Amino acid sequence: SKDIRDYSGLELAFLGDAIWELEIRKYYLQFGYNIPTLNKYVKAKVNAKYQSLIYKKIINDLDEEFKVIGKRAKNTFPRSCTVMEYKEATALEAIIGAMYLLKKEEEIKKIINIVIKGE
Amino acid sequence: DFSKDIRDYSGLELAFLGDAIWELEIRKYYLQFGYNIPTLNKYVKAKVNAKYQSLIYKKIINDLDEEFKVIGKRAKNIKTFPRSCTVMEYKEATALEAIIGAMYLLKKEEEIKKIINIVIKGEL
Ligand SMILES: [Mg+2]
Ligand SMILES: [Mg+2]
Repeated sequence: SKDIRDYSGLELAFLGDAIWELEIRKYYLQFGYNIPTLNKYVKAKVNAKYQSLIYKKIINDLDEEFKVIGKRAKNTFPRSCTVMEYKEATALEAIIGAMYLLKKEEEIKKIINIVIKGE
Repeated sequence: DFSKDIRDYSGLELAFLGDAIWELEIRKYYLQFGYNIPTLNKYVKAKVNAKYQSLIYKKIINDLDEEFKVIGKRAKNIKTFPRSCTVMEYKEATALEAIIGAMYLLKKEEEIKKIINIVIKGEL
């Protein structure tokens, strides 16, 4: 059940996407925003275009193992973003998914905190 | 820090959080078999829809602590005719995601695992 042992890029991203959504939802679900606004704020941080900047914002610092995960992760034209952004976005979800599995659930809080200190 | 589940939390807010919590757990369990995306997604959607969560709710509701039974109930009682299910099922689907959402906020993540265990136990 090791990291890259049985988990592929997409499989890691699949898990990371769900993790990311949960965190973004937990954070905005505390300001008493109404359903319509609550969705707008979350949707602005759950999209790939934004997910990309979060990556380019931490990739150069994350642990080696995670740097490799993201790397291969950047390998059907995207609807609302650059092919380059959709890949990094996957790289981000793939990395998150990995940290979670490795119980390294602290490098995540450090990535989430960077998302909150911006909006 | 947040507030109490009743301090200022609507059943719709919990169900919102609960929904994300439910997906995560479901993808986790299925992401360990080695299925391919199409297949993986197929198994996930199967236990992530309103009809299924509804079976869950109706199978646990009577055994949940008082505090949860309340949340579940107020959450049930939409002016939005559901598509794949009925009004009652959709409501119980929200009530279920409301309870799951609540347990989490109350650090009762161990109570969530017990419900998730009845999701895959009835799957094998
Ligand atoms: Mg995603
Ligand atoms: Mg749902």
